[PDB]
Amino acid sequence: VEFYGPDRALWLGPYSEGAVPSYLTGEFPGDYGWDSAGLSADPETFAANRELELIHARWAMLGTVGCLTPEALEKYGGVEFGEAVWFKAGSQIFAEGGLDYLGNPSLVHAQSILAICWTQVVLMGLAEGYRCSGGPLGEATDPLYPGEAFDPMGMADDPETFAELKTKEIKNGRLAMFAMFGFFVQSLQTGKGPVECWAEHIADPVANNGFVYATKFFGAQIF
Amino acid sequence: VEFYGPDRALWLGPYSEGAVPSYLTGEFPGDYGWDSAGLSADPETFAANRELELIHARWAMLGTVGCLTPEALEKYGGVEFGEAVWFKAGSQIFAEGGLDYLGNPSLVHAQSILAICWTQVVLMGLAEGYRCSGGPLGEATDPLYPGEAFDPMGMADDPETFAELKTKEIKNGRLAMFAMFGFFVQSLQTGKGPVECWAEHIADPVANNGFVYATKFFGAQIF
Amino acid sequence: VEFYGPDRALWLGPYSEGAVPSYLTGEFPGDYGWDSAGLSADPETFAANRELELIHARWAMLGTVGCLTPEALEKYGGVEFGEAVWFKAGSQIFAEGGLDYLGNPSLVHAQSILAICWTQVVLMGLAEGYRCSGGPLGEATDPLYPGEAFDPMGMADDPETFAELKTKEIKNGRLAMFAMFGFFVQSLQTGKGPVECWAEHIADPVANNGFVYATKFFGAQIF
Ligand code: CHL
Ligand code: CHL
Ligand code: CHL
Ligand SMILES: CC(=C/C=C/C(C)=C/C=C/C=C(C)/C=C/C=C(\C)C=C=C1C(C)(C)C[C@H](O)C[C@@]1(C)O)/C=C/[C@@]12O[C@]1(C)C[C@@H](O)CC2(C)C
Ligand SMILES: CC1=C[C@H](O)CC(C)(C)[C@H]1/C=C/C(C)=C/C=C/C(C)=C/C=C/C=C(C)/C=C/C=C(\CO)C(=O)CC1=C(C)C[C@@H](O)CC1(C)C
Ligand SMILES: CC1=C[C@H](O)CC(C)(C)[C@H]1/C=C/C(C)=C/C=C/C(C)=C/C=C/C=C(C)/C=C/C=C(\CO)C(=O)CC1=C(C)C[C@@H](O)CC1(C)C
Ligand SMILES: CC1=C[C@H](O)CC(C)(C)[C@H]1/C=C/C(C)=C/C=C/C(C)=C/C=C/C=C(C)/C=C/C=C(\CO)C(=O)CC1=C(C)C[C@@H](O)CC1(C)C
Ligand SMILES: CC1=C[C@H](O)CC(C)(C)[C@H]1/C=C/C(C)=C/C=C/C(C)=C/C=C/C=C(C)/C=C/C=C(\CO)C(=O)CC1=C(C)C[C@@H](O)CC1(C)C
Ligand SMILES: CC1=C[C@H](O)CC(C)(C)[C@H]1/C=C/C(C)=C/C=C/C(C)=C/C=C/C=C(C)/C=C/C=C(\CO)C(=O)CC1=C(C)C[C@@H](O)CC1(C)C
Ligand SMILES: CC1=C[C@H](O)CC(C)(C)[C@H]1/C=C/C(C)=C/C=C/C(C)=C/C=C/C=C(C)/C=C/C=C(\CO)C(=O)CC1=C(C)C[C@@H](O)CC1(C)C
Repeated sequence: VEFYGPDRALWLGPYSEGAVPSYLTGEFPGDYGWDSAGLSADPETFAANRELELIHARWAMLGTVGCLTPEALEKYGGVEFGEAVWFKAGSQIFAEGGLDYLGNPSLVHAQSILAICWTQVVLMGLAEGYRCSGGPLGEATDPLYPGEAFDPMGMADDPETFAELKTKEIKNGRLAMFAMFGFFVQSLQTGKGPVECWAEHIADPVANNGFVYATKFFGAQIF
Repeated sequence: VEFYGPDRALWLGPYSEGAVPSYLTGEFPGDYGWDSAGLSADPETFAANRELELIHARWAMLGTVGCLTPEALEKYGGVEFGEAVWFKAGSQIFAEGGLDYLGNPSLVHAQSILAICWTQVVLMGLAEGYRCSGGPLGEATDPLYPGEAFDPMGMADDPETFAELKTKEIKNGRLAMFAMFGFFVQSLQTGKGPVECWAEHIADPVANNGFVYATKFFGAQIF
Repeated sequence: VEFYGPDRALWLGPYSEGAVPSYLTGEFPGDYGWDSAGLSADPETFAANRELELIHARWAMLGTVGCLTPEALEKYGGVEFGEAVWFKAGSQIFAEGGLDYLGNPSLVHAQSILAICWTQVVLMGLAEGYRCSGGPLGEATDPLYPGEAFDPMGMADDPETFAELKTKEIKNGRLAMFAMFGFFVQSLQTGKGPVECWAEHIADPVANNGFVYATKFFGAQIF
């Protein structure tokens, strides 16, 4: 009634009349009528874009927590990681002693980047092949909402709550994608992790805003 | 007869027979039949691309004058700006004494970048909402040519002259967009403003061409 | 039977059922059913994309040989080029003595970058105009397979062998495009030519892999 149908919520709010393409009829989750570039005029291209958006969104929602958790644990929990900041976490594998999980030498204790890379290649290749075509966990009936084995708690057994939860999922996913783009740009510009940036903004908001580093083009002092 | 219809002017000149997509029938302004990438084969995507092109073009036409005027005034008019070149003009707000207009400390005299940014956010948000949906100045009857309040002098009251003026507008806009891409690349490469670059090419054209800085990839001396 | 039709080869192999768009019916060469982004849903956009892919592929097939040949000749043949590595070959024109072909001062012996650039502009403009619309060498009956003057040996006179050779061409071209992207990224990251990189990987594969330079973002040590 508010996120589906003709009377739904739109991206420009009260100024959305005429900013909504005719092919965005509020049928799919997250339909705020924002296709100003006309990249989803074709229904098949629209479906491909929806799948890409939802997959990017779920990956970004995992990534926000994965980038905040080690740095937050180091700053406020006392855990001594090798590199808590997310953009330096990969370089842990080259450090002496390897990549210890939670800073504990008896956990994971990875030492070879090649083994990690190729194990991930194999596992993720199988996983994405199953995503596209089905596998051990079931058949890919829906490209985005397979359910069954991926809804063990049965939170989507009811169609209206299913639609509401799809709206919530796509909205939190778009927020997390926005936050991950923010993480990328903040790492490029400030050179410090998101937790450090947040702790600095709340300390002196006026003097520690984003325009302090505005003279750099994504970290490059060109001028 | 020359910029509309089947006998119009095409992008490859005499070698255009067979390089013109069938959906570019010379109906809309600036139709030189250049869609080699097939990005406007969908009519709705074509309309979205036309709107994007015209808005980008009008912004670039404003930008050409906006980037040339302060630097030209400083170089040949004697006006003492804080930062005349366009790519350093933003940094004036961080300088001591703020951002004075025309170098006069009694004009504008901006001192806070947050105030500028958020005032612009509010004003431009309202302005673009009006562009999409209409507002105080009228109704968005046409996404690109609203007329009425935006044609006060009535220069588009004649359909033939209206089409000719639309062709002139789109051509000057494409030229301005090309020039602004040039401004961006020249700022990245040479590191000096467009007026300085122009004054240098006209001094020693052979020795001060664009290949002097060809060893830098958009300013970065990678190799 | 294996690269055309319904029983052809697919991009995800055994996990391709449901990963193939309905509009990729295995009619055109190189149809592995990989359009996950839905950029070729429109048939006209599909044709434009096929033309772009084949042209990029032929250019990359030329480019791989053109980038490997001078460096390989310098390393294993003894030819003394001014700059054997492909990403520095352009800067030979600025060196003292100009650009000598094969290092011989009696071959080409180019001295002006402007003459090279503008001669190439004229010649390539005429050549691409002919490609689009036909010219001295024939008429552009097909955008990608004109034949006639461009098949002098008559290797495409049999439709079955013609289809097989089209598949071979598109596959070798896609491999060459992949390799040219590899050349770009390796030049950005390592800073040395592809032949040097290959000679280093085969010397100490474990210690001279691609993760040694993983801390740099396309050559920039941002962190
Ligand atoms: C009534 C006014 C209203 C306005 C003006 C907007 C406007 C917007 N909404 Mg929106 N909304 C509004 C009401 C509402 N919205 C929403 C729900 C949503 C959603 C869910 C989303 C939006 C999004 C957007 C944005 C999409 C367009 C865009 O990206 O422009 C921005 C383009 C610009 C050019 C602005 C730049 C201005 C700024 C000063 C730039 C400064 C640049 C740097 C200083 C220098 C540049 C650096 C260079 C060198 C690289 C836009 C800001 C989307 C979004 O947030 O995407 C980002 C989005 O997902 N809205 C609701 C609830 C129903 C509203 C209720 O009233
Ligand atoms: C008869 C020959 C004729 C030819 C060959 C062209 C060709 C062109 N016209 Mg055109 N026109 C011609 C006659 C006419 N035109 C027009 C009206 C127009 C218009 C309005 C427009 C064109 C545009 C174009 C360009 C579009 C394609 C392109 O972008 O290629 C360029 C692609 C290349 C790969 C060329 C690069 C060659 C160069 C040597 C590159 C060197 C690279 C660097 C040195 C190194 C690379 C750096 C790396 C590291 C990043 C192209 C140059 C469009 C344009 O200007 O866009 C740019 C455009 O808007 N034409 C008219 C009037 C009716 C003609 C009349 O006869
Ligand atoms: C059975 C398993 C099987 C799997 C899983 C694949 C999977 C793939 N095939 Mg494929 N194939 C498979 C069987 C077969 N293929 C083919 C014939 C082909 C062809 C002709 C082609 C493919 C291509 C592809 C790739 C296209 C999707 C992609 O780009 O993902 C990759 C996306 C990722 C996100 C993977 C990244 C993982 C990696 C660990 C990333 C590491 C990141 C860095 C370390 C850090 C990031 C840097 C940052 C900072 C920028 C993909 C790897 C295409 C290709 O090669 O494109 C590249 C292609 O042209 N296949 C045949 C013959 C019929 C098969 C037979 O069984
Ligand atoms: C990528 C590439 C492109 C070459 C393009 C050429 C040659 C274009 C010619 C382009 C040629 C062009 C346009 C010719 C045009 C000729 C004309 C119009 C002839 C004619 C006439 C007229 C005048 C009487 C007029 C009448 O009305 C019609 C006609 C027909 O009678 C080359 C790559 C390499 O050369 C390097 C750089 C280095 C090497 O080591 C390796 C290789 C690979 C060889
Ligand atoms: C709508 C619309 C309409 C118009 O008409 C046209 C239009 C404007 C174009 C269009 C709009 C479209 C828009 C806005 C596009 C925006 C896209 C964005 C921002 C996408 C963002 C994606 C971000 C992702 C996936 C992040 C993943 C992170 C990971 C991986 O999971 C890790 O963190 C993994 C990780 C972790 C967890 C710990 C670290 O230490 C190490 C690493 C590996 C980094
Ligand atoms: C209306 C409404 C009603 C509902 O009831 C609820 C609701 C929906 C919530 C609500 C809606 C809310 C709406 C629409 C509000 C819109 C907000 C907007 C547009 C604000 C945007 C602000 C823009 C900013 C600060 C950009 C600053 C750039 C910096 C600083 O860091 C750079 O340095 C730039 C820079 C430079 C110079 C160098 C580059 O290399 C890197 C970068 C970072 C890009
Ligand atoms: C046709 C076609 C067919 C094929 O099939 C596929 C295809 C090839 C893709 C396709 C072709 C498409 C092509 C060629 C694309 C080209 C796009 C280009 C160059 C767009 C350029 C746009 C540039 C703009 C808006 C400039 C704005 C500047 C401003 C803002 O107004 C200021 O200056 C503002 C300003 C001023 C005034 C003072 C300064 O101090 C500070 C700042 C803030 C910078
Ligand atoms: C026919 C006709 C008839 C009508 O009656 C009237 C008409 C329509 C007018 C007329 C039509 C006219 C036509 C078609 C002409 C076409 C003109 C063309 C294609 C000219 C192109 C010239 C290309 C140039 C100079 C590029 C140089 C690159 C540099 C130098 O600066 C870099 O350093 C490269 C570089 C490097 C190496 C590092 C990167 O990081 C940055 C960059 C800058 C990219
Ligand atoms: C399929 C698909 C489905 C999804 O749904 C969406 C999707 C994922 C997007 C989509 C996938 C598409 C993909 C993977 C895109 C990839 C594109 C790539 C890698 C294109 C690469 C092209 C590279 C080229 C032309 C190289 C030419 C080199 C030259 C010039 O000939 C020289 O070397 C010239 C040269 C030589 C020879 C000597 C040197 O000294 C000097 C220079 C001038 C450099
Ligand atoms: C199944 C099958 C059956 C048929 O019968 C035959 C068949 C078809 C052949 C066969 C099919 C084969 C298949 C599917 C295999 C698939 C293989 C894959 C996915 C390989 C992936 C490996 C990924 C790698 C190494 C990435 C490493 C990144 C580096 C290292 O250099 C960076 O430093 C990353 C980096 C960083 C950190 C900074 C950036 O600035 C620059 C870069 C380089 C991006």
